[PDB]
Amino acid sequence: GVIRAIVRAGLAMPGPPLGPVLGQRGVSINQFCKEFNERTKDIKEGIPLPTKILVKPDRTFEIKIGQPTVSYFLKAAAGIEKGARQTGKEVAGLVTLKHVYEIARIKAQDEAFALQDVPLSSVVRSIIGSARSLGIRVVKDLSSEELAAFQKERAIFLAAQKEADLAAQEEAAKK
Amino acid sequence: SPPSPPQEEIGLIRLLRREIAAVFQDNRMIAVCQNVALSAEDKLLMRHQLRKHKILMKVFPNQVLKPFLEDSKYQNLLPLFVGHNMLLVSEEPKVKEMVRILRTVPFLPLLGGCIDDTILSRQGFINYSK
Amino acid sequence: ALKDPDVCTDPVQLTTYAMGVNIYKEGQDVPLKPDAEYPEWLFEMNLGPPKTLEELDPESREYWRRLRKQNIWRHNRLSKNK
Amino acid sequence: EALAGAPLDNAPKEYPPKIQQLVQDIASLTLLEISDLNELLKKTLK
Amino acid sequence: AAALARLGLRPVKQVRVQFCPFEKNVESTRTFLQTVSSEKVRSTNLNCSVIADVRHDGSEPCVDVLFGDGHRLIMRGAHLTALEMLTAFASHIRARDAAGS
Amino acid sequence: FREVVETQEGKTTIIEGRITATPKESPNPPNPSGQCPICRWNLKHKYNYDDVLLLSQFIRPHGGMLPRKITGLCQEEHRKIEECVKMAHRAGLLPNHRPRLPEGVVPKSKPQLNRYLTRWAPGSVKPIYKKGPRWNRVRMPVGSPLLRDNVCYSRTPWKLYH
Amino acid sequence: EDVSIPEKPKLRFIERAPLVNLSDIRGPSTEATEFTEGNFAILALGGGYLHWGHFEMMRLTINRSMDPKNMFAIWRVPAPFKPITRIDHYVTPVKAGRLVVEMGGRCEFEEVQGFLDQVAHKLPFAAKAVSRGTLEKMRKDQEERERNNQNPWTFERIATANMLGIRKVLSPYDLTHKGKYWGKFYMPKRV
RNA sequence: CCCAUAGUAGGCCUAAAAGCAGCCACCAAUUAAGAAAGCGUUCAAGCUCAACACAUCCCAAACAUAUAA
Ligand code: FES
Repeated sequence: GVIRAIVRAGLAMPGPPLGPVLGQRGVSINQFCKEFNERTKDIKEGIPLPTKILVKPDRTFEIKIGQPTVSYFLKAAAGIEKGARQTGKEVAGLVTLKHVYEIARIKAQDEAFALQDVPLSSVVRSIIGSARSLGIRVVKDLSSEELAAFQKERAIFLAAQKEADLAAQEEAAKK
Repeated sequence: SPPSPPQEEIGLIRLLRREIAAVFQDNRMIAVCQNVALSAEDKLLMRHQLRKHKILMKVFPNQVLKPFLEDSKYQNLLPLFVGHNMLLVSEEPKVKEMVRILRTVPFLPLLGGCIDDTILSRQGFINYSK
Repeated sequence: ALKDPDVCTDPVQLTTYAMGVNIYKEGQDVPLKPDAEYPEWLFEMNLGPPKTLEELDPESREYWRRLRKQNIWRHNRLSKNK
Repeated sequence: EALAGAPLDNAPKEYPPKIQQLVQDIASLTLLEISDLNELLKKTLK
Repeated sequence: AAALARLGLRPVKQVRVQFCPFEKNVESTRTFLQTVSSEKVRSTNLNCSVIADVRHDGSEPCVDVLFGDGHRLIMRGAHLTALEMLTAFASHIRARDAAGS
Repeated sequence: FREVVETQEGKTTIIEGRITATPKESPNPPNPSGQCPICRWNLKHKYNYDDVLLLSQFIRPHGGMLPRKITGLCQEEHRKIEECVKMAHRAGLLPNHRPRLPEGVVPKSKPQLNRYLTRWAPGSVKPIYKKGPRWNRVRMPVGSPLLRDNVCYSRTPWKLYH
Repeated sequence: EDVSIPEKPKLRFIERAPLVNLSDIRGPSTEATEFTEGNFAILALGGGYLHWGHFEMMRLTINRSMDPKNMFAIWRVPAPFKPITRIDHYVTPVKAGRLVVEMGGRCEFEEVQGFLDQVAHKLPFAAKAVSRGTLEKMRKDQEERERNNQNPWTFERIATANMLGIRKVLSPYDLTHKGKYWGKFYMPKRV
């Protein structure tokens, strides 16, 4: 069979979650982290990287690496550290169309697009749909001044929502 | 029984016909294959290799193609299409590149190839590759 | 559990320099070139909510893909019983 | 207005009507006339 | 494909599916090719293979199967339905499988 | 009519079909407007279980029914003929439309209970041990309800339950 | 999407007793025969009293099966008012042809029929889930049977003219019912 | 009947929720394939579907086919 689990670049761990998955297959665990960490060395440690594992019945494994998820690109592209809790009602981040295009450029080099063999226009048409899921609104001409006020209010609002979440965590501990 | 009024053509049916009117225009050579039994993972690699060779693999329903062929100049193309069918298109004639990949899959047969606006059988297609 | 490095938040830097665009440690955030260089269609991309069938041209691939998705949704609702 | 049928692999090669007609005309023309014609054709290639 | 996939091409060695696609009467043979060429049916025995050649000589479509202990079986698609070829073929290999073991 | 054959010769077996001429329909049907063969010949409601000449045309050589698509019969007549063929078989009217007996089987003689208009297979039916009261009497079906619309040449309609 | 769900989609609770007559369940219903702000409903084909026990059963089943956002349900039956002495219990009489419950919202009859039909079989009287199109076809089909009836003799003609002195063996109410209604039971096939 | 590639394991939460405890969304690549209609998972995976291409002892006897009187 084939296993495709996202793994942070260079942070592969023998323990769960990917750990027990390998144990059932019977493939060596340490070897994966060894080869993977040494293959994603250049990539920043902590980048969400979808990884596909080609597992033969003999248990021989050939690892496969792809480009990072779109979430990671969009998130940082706006400066936002965490997407919005609610979509359509609040705007997580503000990124230009350029940012969506730049992600599309480097994201069209992955294995999925080669198989999908679509043109450049479709590449962006698929990243604008993900940004909305995050809450990140795209604006033709966003301005630093607008960005500063919008992000500051969101960060404070996120802290307010975090405070509400923290209160719920206390209730969860009680129960 | 009272004859029914002719059913209106669905917009999708028109869209499929519109696509056909561009295939031959865009890509000079179109090749017909029949074996769709190949597994998805092997199929994915087959398209990926075709892209490496600037060739595109696409499947269209013969339901719409068959009327078009009777109207189009390539009437003799119609008999080839039966059951499951697929199409290989490439504006540049990468005949040798296609043939060598098909040889790797014995159970996949090339029924015929329409190249240079000419219906050529598989046997004649090989000679063209040389 | 997955850990993500904190993102520095400076409004000018974020627009000019997106951290996400750069994935390698050696590399640096990709700057934005003048707008004219960027493709025009990029500026024409749809940012609004999904268009309804009436908005979409009837003889368009997207229109019937949307129509197909809606029809599958209708089957889904009926199948909810079992 | 309709494309011709593909010849059988065993069947001898079939040539378009236009090609066959052209062959007959070349034989009738004189070599001196052919020589003048040949010169113009070479220039078009390069 | 499902039916045969349950049986599997264990005692077979090779297959032959010669047909001229231009000929009208090749529909049954091509349908037969689909089933035998099915990954589920074939995967069962990676060692076993299949020939689906293609020509344009006008010969009537023919299917020839190669086995081991069992004798070769030849079926002409022109006057055979795909189901009858498959079911008759499956019966033949089943008997050959019993003879082998 | 396509007869598949198989010939084992020279350590090889060849399977091939043979196309043979079939019985052509009689020319000039009385009612060419009819959609199916029964109405095309003004035979609707005019055939019974014992009309083997009419029913034999829609059954296979081994007594099986032919598909509706092949015959062209309408669903209503297809079910009528299907029931009539069942009763015709159970009555012994079709003694040559049975499966061929191979070498293995032995000729045997068993109780031959003459019967006709048998709606149900003899084995499935169970004896009526308790008839019940007059107002709720358990009756014995005779014939089929599908043939209830057949032409009646008597002042009394067919009794389907005895 | 055009349809709007009320702030309270699920069916409301029904009081066991009012806060504060066999003819009641006999004959055609004169009220609640037409859909009001709801395409689907449960059509009563018989006459029977409904105690609170039934109301709780219907409310529990309908509410859980229905999706609040997709569809809404409105009660058409009033609260139990009739006193039954064995007051031992209170009941609500329903005449034939009355819509006991109505279902309206973003749904289809096939989606709605499932739970509505299931609840219908529990009702003490014959009931069938109906829709605007279905119910109209039901009434339109009934009218077609009357106009195209080949029988030259009808219950109404015989009863109204008192032919054969039939009124000696008939009820006075049969003149209006015309033989379609026999006591609480209603016979749809009767023309 | 056929067969179901995949962004990605959507976001948010969830120890865990990968179509599928929930919440919010329900956008998208492909000619096509529901952020999913079931089943199934600790979560995954797996399996289908919608898509593409194709209470002594029964109780008259009987009877279907001769122009209703
Ligand atoms: S359609 Fe006339 S008898 Fe079958």
